[PDB]
Amino acid sequence: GMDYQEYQQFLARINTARDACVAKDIDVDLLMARHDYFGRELCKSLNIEYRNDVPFIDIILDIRPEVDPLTIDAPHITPDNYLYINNVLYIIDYKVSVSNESSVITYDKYYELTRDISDRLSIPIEIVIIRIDPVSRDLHINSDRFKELYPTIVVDINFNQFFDLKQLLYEKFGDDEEFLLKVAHGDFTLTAPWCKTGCPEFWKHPIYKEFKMSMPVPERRLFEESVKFNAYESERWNTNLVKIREYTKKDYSEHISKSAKNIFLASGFYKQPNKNEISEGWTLMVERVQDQREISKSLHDQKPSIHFIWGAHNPGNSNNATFKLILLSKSLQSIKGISTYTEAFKSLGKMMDIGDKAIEYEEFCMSLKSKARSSWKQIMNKKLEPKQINNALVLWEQQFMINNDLIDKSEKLKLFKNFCGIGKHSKPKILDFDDANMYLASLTMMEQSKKILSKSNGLKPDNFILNEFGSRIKDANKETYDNMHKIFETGYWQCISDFSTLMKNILSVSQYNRHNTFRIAMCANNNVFAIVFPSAATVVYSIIVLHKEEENIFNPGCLHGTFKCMNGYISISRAIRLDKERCQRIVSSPGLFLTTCLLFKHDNPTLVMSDIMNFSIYTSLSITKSVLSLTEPARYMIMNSLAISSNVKDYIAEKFSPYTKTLFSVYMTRLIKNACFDAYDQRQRVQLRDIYLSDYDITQKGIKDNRELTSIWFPGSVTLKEYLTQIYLPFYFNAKGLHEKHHVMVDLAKTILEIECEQRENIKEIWSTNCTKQTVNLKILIHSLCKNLLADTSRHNHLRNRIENRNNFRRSITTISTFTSSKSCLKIGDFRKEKELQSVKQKKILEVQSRKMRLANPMFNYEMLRNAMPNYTDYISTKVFDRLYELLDKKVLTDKPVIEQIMDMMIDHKKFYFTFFNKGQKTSKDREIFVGEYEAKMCMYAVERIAKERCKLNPDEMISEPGDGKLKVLEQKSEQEIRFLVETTRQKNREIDEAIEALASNLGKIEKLSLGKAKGLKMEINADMSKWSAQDVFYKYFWLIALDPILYPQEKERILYFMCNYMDKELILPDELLFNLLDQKVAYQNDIIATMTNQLNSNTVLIKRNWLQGNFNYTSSYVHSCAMSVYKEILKEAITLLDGSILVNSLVHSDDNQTSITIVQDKMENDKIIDFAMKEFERACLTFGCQANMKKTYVTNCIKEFVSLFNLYGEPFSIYGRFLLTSVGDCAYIGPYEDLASRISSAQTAIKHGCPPSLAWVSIAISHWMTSLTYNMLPGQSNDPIDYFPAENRKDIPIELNGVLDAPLSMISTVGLESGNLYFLIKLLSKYTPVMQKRESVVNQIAEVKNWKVEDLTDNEIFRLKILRYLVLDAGRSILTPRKFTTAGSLRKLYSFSKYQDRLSSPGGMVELFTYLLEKPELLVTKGEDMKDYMESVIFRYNSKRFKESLSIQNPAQLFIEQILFSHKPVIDFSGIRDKYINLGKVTFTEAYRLLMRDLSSLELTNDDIQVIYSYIILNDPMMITIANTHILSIYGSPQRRMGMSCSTMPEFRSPALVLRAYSKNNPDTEMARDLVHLKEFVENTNLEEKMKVRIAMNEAEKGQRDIVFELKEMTRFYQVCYEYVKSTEHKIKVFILPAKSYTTTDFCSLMQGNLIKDKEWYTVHYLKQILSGGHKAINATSEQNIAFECFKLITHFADSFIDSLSRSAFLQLIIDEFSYKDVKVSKLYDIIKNGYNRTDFIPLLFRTGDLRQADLDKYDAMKRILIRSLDYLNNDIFSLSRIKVGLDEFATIKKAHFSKMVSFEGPPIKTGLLDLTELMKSQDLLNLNYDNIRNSNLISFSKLICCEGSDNINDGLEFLSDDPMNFTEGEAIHSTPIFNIYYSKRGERHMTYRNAIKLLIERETKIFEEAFTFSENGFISPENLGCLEAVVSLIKLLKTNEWSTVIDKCIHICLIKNGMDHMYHSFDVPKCFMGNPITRDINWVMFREFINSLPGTDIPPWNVMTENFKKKCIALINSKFETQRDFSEFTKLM
RNA sequence: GCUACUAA
Ligand SMILES: [Zn+2]
Repeated sequence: GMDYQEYQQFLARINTARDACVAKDIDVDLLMARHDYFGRELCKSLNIEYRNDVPFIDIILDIRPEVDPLTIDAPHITPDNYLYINNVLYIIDYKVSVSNESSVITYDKYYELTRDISDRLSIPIEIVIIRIDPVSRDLHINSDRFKELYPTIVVDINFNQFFDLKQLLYEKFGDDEEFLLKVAHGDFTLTAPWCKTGCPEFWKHPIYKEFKMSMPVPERRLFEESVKFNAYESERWNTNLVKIREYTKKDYSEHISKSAKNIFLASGFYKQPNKNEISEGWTLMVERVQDQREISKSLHDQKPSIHFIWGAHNPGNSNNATFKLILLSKSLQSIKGISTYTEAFKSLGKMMDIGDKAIEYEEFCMSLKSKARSSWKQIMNKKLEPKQINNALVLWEQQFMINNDLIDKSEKLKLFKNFCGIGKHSKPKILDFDDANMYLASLTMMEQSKKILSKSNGLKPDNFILNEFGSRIKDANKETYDNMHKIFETGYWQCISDFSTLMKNILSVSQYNRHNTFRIAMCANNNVFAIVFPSAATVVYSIIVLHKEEENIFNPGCLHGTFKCMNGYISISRAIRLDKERCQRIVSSPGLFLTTCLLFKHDNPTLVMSDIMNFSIYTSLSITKSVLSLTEPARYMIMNSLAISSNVKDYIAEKFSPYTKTLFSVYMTRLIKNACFDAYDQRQRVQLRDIYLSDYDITQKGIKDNRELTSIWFPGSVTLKEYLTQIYLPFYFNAKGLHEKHHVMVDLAKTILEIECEQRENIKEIWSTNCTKQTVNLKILIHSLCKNLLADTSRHNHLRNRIENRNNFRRSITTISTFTSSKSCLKIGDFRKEKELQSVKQKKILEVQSRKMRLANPMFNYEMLRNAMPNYTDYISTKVFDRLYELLDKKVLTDKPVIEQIMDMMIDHKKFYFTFFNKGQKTSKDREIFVGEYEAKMCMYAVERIAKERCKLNPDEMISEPGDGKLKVLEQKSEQEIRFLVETTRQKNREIDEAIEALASNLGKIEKLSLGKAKGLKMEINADMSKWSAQDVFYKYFWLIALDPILYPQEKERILYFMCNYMDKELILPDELLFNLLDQKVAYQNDIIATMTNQLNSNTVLIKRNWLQGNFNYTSSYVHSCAMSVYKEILKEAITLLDGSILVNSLVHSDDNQTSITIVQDKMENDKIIDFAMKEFERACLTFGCQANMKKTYVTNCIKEFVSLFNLYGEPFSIYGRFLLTSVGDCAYIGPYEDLASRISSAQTAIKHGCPPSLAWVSIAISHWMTSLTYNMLPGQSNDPIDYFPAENRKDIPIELNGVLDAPLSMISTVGLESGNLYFLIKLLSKYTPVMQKRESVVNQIAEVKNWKVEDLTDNEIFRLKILRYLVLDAGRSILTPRKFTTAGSLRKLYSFSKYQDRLSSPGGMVELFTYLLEKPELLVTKGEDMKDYMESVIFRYNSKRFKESLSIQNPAQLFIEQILFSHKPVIDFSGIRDKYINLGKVTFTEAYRLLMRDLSSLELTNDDIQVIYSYIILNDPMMITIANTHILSIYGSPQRRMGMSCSTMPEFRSPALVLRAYSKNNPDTEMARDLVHLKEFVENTNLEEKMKVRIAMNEAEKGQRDIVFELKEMTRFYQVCYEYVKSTEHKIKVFILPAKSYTTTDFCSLMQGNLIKDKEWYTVHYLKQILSGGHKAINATSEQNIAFECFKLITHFADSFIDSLSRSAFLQLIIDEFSYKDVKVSKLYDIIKNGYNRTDFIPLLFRTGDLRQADLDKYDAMKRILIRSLDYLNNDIFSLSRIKVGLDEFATIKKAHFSKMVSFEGPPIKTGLLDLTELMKSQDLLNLNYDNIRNSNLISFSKLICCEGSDNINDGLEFLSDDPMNFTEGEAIHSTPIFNIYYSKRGERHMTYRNAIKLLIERETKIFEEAFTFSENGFISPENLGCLEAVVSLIKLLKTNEWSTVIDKCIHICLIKNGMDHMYHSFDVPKCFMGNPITRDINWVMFREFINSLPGTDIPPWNVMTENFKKKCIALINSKFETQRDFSEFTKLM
């Protein structure tokens, strides 16, 4: 990026400097260094000459020197650069800054002065100031004339390297306040106050009394003093803040020492995990569980592991519906024996008989299905009636009627009372997992499963996934394709998939399942069936299977019993009562399952594939809560047990509680138990990779991947990365929303009331010194607040200004999202009236639904609560957008500034109320959400937001960093430590290491000195705080508001009052919880809920110290940061004692914490400091009121846990798996494209977090599978659109119609779904383009499109383009989307929806809205900027029936079934499809394909229509421009192993609602005026201004009068398509893990491309031309130049690196003339360099050719006193093209380029004795700049570099190679606790030249070739063998020159030239033996043939296989020559 | 609950 020379000198100046005024100048010099750097590279980007601080009076003299500068008055300014074209002078003053505030100042200053001579000379002078952003990198130019000149400018600039120097300078001097004084943009500017008057009540409040009670009396007054302090009044802002700092400095200075001095007190005794410590924990766990749960040893109490019973399919019987129905009927009737429900199952088969009348079932059912398939809506009013067939009364296809005559009254009861459990109505029941005869039973269940499921399907291993994605999986990694087959083949896959396909059909049936009906559900298996019994939503089902022989059935613990029938055996499973939410997951279980297996097995050959799948079905299908209780606690139980410092005992003895209800759970528990002990013995089995560090980051970082560790869930060995996956991944198998709300509300309530009681009874004291639970070290707090509050205001002065802007404090409440959102909200008051009326309605609807059930199968309160509970404070649920509307209409909210309204609300609202609703997430331990009043939301907003922008300043806080941005931060901080550790070790041990190499004589004396030295120590505290919210003093936060400098006194009074009320805040127990406790039935022994509510009197309990979970994150997080800031100071004083160095780095995120400590020792042992660090860690937490959970907290020597994002020893790594398990049931079930959109987004996310392409593609397959399974769009399904459309396969069917996503992953990762459309257009620009222009930019290939011929194209090719233009372009672009008939639902709670009723009811008032909205069309798309505007927007919104539904929650489970059932019904309205073709009702999916073709065939494809596609898609979006370029200019290079992974940021490829108001009326309300100009162009170029008006203007003559509906609906479309153009998208933080650091776009592109090709090897990427094009106005000049630079940089270095010094000019001269780099002649590139204005870059090149003149030297010398003859003399002994002396010791620079580019050279061969330097250029292996790599290289690699034309003495011929020394890589151990070797590049000695390397290679490798090709006991001598050699090398020329043969020839050649036998080799033709007659050149193939067989061969590596293949090839080939398949008639003609 | 008619 930047120059290396200036970096080194600026780094040294930071250490050299001591005083702040010296450090000041280093910051000033760094600005100019960046200033010129931007200018140097931009001048080449614009092709102009570079200049610096050139006077304006001289700039005119270049244009017109006839008038002298004295008489003509020119403005005396100092511009940077100038240009004169088109009779206009353009003045340049480039500058790099974040804001244009510094640019407009210099703009108007220049514009004013330049006008003095602008009218004097009558030549207009334009000011062109170019500014670039130093982080986001965006170009900003003010000149409009300059915009039209340069359409696109190349800006791949690097500031990343500049900020590295800034970090160093603001580290040493950043602590000193003398340096902070010098950096200022106003010193300190405090903005306008948010309030006018203070708060008197705050000083009176009893909580403020209680605050000062505990506090000491000097502190009491200080708090008074601090609040009343105004920062704007006193001379400086830090008057008070420093004053209170200096008071507490007595106790602080002492307490910092106190903690630090404990380093000597410590011992080598810390909570370390050990086999016994784990064992002890388990035993106390057993005791706990055996009390807390009812332990059972009986095998009848178990629950099903899986809720399914699979049995082998029967191919002998027919696979057809009607047949199976009767088959199961007779089968069920035929059941023989006696049980409980035997005669019940018997009659059920009897009630589904058809027999003779099989054909009547085929018709009757098809009529009913056809009746429903006609209508969009369901068939209402008409009564469904059954038809008597044999004994059964069929109601629908596979639906029957329960006939009360066919079953006994007693036998009907048995089935429903006992078996189905309809009418059945104290510890939990669990299985003893410590019983070996229970663990046995559990193991035998697995042994049983493996015995049956391992057996193959025997059916074709070809399903949609493999059929359509197999190709794209296989090419990524062939292993995974096979792995997939291995699964699909095995009964495992058929078992799950048939349960999936069966459940889909169980749900589909269960929807219309009545109370007098039992339904039958069949699957792809013709033995497996299911019976769905009447449900009293709840699905009641049994799996009924007809397995072959007895016990050829899989029972996981689900089966009721097997039964013998009259033909075979039939088994019926226990009645399962599951919920649709659970069942859904079972349907998507195969996708979950495949991923599980593939992820585990991936690239690990030691694992048993049949054992992975054996475990996987029991996970992917496990829907019980038994499993979650294992999967979650395991993650910590393993990691704790393999960490260094960690408390396992306590975690296993308290936090671990198995709920082993099922039988898999028992087996899985013991898998975990065992895995805990294996960890302890593997702690030291972890190794640390050899770190190849050579300045600016490291490649080959992180942990060593060694397969020495042991797996957890199955047998085999595993890698660390894989071990971690096996540890953490299990938890993501867990299922969401399993927690029954009835139980959650109780346990959530109980906990809050338990911890509040704790505080009420036990915790009384607030502050303390000894450090105790819920206590803060008040003196230490106040100081550490003061110190940080200073540094978080000194580093940014406008801090109060930044808060106002970024959080919209000044603007009206109606603008901020958090307030105008559709989130849940709590309303307080009295609703006893409507709450009673809303309840009794449902209590009647209860009886309504019961009355109807009494007729068919006779099986069978809010008033009470209010009457019973006296002190019941009444509340209600509402919406956040609705509350705002309510508070405005009743006028308490206004257009007053939101903060100004907040301040008043803090003092107005005095009592705060909060309610909780459960999340019920995948975790077994349930999480609560506290949601209270809207009034509260406003208060917390300010307090939290003020802390937000404060927290952002501190780099330690990470809640500030949105998205997965933390991952890179982990890395950047880990790398800083790995570097520091090395740097510091080399700085101390250098004195000792010198003596070691000196003596190494006797080695017995060396060990004495090698012991007594410095010792490295790294450690990471992977923390997790205990009860961050509940067990935390809220009183401490009062001080943060008090001490605050950027808060006014009248604000400070008001903030603290609200917080004073947030102590007397009440928790409302929601009614649903109170209803559970309403019906007593004997109360709880010790009822905590009743205790706190006084035997249930009030529904409110007061919560004090427990500030509610998530309400004060940032606030608490700043105090956390302040706490860890102390921990730093503690250790940093402790390590100065021992005399060494320490680097502590703390990452803070509310409750999740990570703190990395790196120490270089001298005195005491490493293990002492380990215990010391942990002591002060808890101390640091507890001195601030927070307590650290030592249970979950673990410490490693590498690993970093932080928010579950993991960084290893530099190498960042997340659990790629967790995101692949999302693409299964994560969608809103809207449409085929709409579903896939989010399912592929989940796959895109995996790639970010370092996922292999092979597995990435799997998710893409699964996603498609589920997507197509939802709407019956799979191959062979109903809506299968391959026959309906013209196409070969689903790759060619548009993804809008649902097909497959045919694109490269490197595109899908970037854009996705749209990629599939983009690839179909790039395919064309690689088919329908000529030989010229195709190799050039994409832009050029788009110009040729309008010169194509339409007739050339094919049916499919035409088909895409027609939809792509007439449909896709304008309409998340979908065409097919099913519409529903859903109802609005109950919207009574809403106030705002009532005001729509009143405006709809009263006549005229409706139209009045729409007529008002037409004069303000800004309020159709965006919400109002003012009260009325926002309010009336809310009412209009209700117009949409979709927005009315949006505020109601539909179950995705129910939504899923509704898209299956409504697929054969008319759902897609064609009206909205045909409208576009023209500019009936709903249409069925099948008909939608037909009716699309009837319209499509009519449309016309032109040479223009196609050119609109290539404009609107490619040429419009600068991103799509580059993506297409990257895939056309792509040149994939060297395949390499993924050694070093690094984090990389996604690059850039680039007023809202107020602008649209200035479009409605052209007058705005200055910068916003300029924004409308480009908006005018957008609407005029597309011409959508007229197109919209014409569409309305001709509709009023179509309809008749004035339709207000069309007046708006068409006007809204016009404003919504504006929104996307006007309101710009925020470039959110996206981090991709790549094989190296991506600085700029091009770098990112190359590394991204190469990461998503193969799994085993990543590839480095090249490009012919620049890929970064900006549009279709910008059509090469800037793409050419850089090629010339690359070329000559490459050549000069290749020449001075490898070619002999003596003959380097000749080489260059030969290369320049007859050669070409990247299809451009090197001469033309040289001419481009010579005609350029940066010749100073290529001084040594120009001198060597004789194209260097004095002007260049004079310029070069002026950039950073010379003569030509001086150079001519000086460089008489320096022979290099990359370097010439331009002084006494100053050499010239050529700037080295990478050597992976030399392949892009194409010229005639240059032969040098024997070597062909062209082939050395074209070589891959022999281009490394490492001596050892080339010395220890293969002869196969070198054998390409030989021609020799009969040379001699190989030693002589190698004279044309560099006899200059090469660079070797040396490595050394670092002497850390995690001991690793650093490897770096040295310069070797002298005898390490390129020649000697080649020679040593030749010698070593030829010796091995000789002994392999002896074929006798002689050698490479003895003509008896030379004859054999001649024979073997003869055939090689008379056969076929493939690739294997030629190598042998050239190797033999080499070997014979070496031995001095190259005076005959060239005169070696076929011997006399083989040649019958010498003259008559006849060949005896038979002889030759038998000669090849008669060759013995050798088995020495590496030639053993080489020779073997050669022989076979040559034999086969020879035999081929003979074998000529002649025509049968041919010979019959000749003779 | 969603639907169709009757009734206050
Ligand atoms: Zn030769």
